[PDB]
Amino acid sequence: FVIRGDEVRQIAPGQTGKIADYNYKLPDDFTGCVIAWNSNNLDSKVGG
Amino acid sequence: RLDPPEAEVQIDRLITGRLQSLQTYVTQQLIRAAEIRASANLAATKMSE
Repeated sequence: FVIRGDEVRQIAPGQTGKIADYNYKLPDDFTGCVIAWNSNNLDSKVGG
Repeated sequence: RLDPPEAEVQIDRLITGRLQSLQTYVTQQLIRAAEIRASANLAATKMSE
């Protein structure tokens, strides 16, 4: 999925956040890795 | 007063305290039980003799 860079920290397990609050939340004891990168070039259209 | 992911930590600390107290109480208890039981055997022998 694609999210604003600011809410990247929201996805952290056990951490709240608008996305965490009601969009999608990891379990507090999630095991694995969080991989993300800037997609500004690929996913930022001049028209929005 | 606290959201889940940090509330268990406070809960966890309380568990240690209360559990430790039970061990102290229980551990203290049976020691007296041995003493009184030892005293009881003395009393029983005195009754018999």
